Amino acid sequence: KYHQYKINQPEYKAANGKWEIIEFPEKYRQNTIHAALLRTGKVLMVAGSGNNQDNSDDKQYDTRIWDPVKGTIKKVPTPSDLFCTGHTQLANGNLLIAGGTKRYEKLKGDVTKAGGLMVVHNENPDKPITLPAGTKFTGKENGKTFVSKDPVLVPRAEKVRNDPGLGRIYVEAQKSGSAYETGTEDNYRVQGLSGADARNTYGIAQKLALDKKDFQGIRDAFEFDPVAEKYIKVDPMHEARAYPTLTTLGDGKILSVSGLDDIGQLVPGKNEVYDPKTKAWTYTDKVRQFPTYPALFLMQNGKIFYSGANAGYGPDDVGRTPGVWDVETNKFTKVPGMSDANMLETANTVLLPPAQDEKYMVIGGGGVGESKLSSEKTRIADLKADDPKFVDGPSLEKGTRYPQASILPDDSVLVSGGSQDYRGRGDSNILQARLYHPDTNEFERVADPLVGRNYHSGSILLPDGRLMFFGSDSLYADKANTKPGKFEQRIEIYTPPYLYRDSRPDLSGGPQTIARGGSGTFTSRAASTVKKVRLIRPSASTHVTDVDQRSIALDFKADGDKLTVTVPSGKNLVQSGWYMMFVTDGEGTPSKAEWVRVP
Repeated sequence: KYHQYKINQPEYKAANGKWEIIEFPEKYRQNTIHAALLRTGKVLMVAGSGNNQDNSDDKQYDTRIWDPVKGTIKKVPTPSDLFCTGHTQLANGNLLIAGGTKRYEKLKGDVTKAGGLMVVHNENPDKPITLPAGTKFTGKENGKTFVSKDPVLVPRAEKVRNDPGLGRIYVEAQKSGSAYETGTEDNYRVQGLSGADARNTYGIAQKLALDKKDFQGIRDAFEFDPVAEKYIKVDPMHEARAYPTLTTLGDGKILSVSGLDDIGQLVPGKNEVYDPKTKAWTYTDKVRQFPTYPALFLMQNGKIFYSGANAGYGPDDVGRTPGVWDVETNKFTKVPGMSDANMLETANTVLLPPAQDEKYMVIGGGGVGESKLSSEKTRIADLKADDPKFVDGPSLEKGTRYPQASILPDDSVLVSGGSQDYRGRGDSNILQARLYHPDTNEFERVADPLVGRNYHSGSILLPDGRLMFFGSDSLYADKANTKPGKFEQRIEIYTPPYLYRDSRPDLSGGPQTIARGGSGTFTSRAASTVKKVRLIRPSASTHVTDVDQRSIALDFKADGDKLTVTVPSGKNLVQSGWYMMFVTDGEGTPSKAEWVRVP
């Protein structure tokens, strides 16, 4: 009862804010893994199968739409397993959603021994090859050995280069324990072959560890319409992709990158572009491979920035280097200086406010695969500088995988939650929140979250300036890691310190449509007190990845109770679509947002 007094005192809330848990009625609960703020002010919450074996088996796919003002929630018919889909807002205001997974079956084997799927390649066009049970596969980089339990038939190659024959087979370590696990893709030598057979036959596997998966991508794509509140089927991708990044390019087309293919292989750099005018997909001409959910942002010069943050898969030495990517020419240029570059899996990335400055922050992360390593660091790259590089920012207390990170209308970034170890192992959720201040490069500690959030979590800024937090998919239920985890179905709302002060500036006049380079006029009785105007793109958050959120500074003029704002001219900076517009006063206190559409 004391703690509860301390955190509800007016002085405390004025310094630190306040958290609140929201539980929904049982019938509306789900494992929310993606969320996006819609222009209607409601929040799309996507579970798909919810990373739940029974729901996959049953084809039980879930979506909700939540009204944060009224507190009502409804179900939305869901046509595909969207749990590992990619998504971003289109110029038309709909959310493009693409990819996902096929039905996934539990892997059979010994739960104490590292393992998973080996894809055997056969380069011989004349003959298939059968590898009997007990065949040994040893990594060429990692040096570790796994053994097949059943025989595998590997078809002949096809002449067309020869395109290898492929055969998948479960493999497993000889002995129990984490020492025999791997964390990244490797090419595996088949023991016992010599000569043309050894030359022609090899295995490729992703991580072979103790949290064993085999997800396989799908091609299905949809536009989520926020007015109709339905997914509208569009043309499918050419490539099946589980866990792809979708990101907007300078021309308004959406680039889809990476993911796992329809047999669980990493897609080998074959990227493609959705044209919203035709509703059709086209391959890009050149290949560039990334791990899953690469953090990819459109820069002001039309190039793409890869922060290095990603959700895993693929080799430890391809697709792992932060840099600037010219999509049209395919040139990639490293941005050097990242600390703890071995701990970029499961880090967050934010394009800091204001987006004009082209400053990116990478936050936390962990070692490849199921590694115990985790990073306390922030790293910042200023892309306008003469020689752009990462430099360390302020540090968290603890090494943090999966931190949530949302831009606020006062230019702070709320950095919250995460865990010290893989999927919250060892009951390692970090119940801590901080505001990061880009102008001073400083962290300030705020009120602790009430619910732990690790893997499969996120956060969303809302139009009234509060924030919603969702998800968390712990591997174990207990600190001793003996019982299976249960997905976290509670959500939370955080009310920041700026709502526990004096009166917020008033604002009306939306929704409006304002073109790049144009102006609009709004009403605020408190116009003379406005210090900053921010156009903030709504989040679409999943797997510690959000390429949609950004906060653009608007020039403005006050004339009595009328504020006139100007949207900047650059199509790369101000991506077509809908935005929240917030006005903040001299004391750092924001209005509620009005919605603005940029054509």
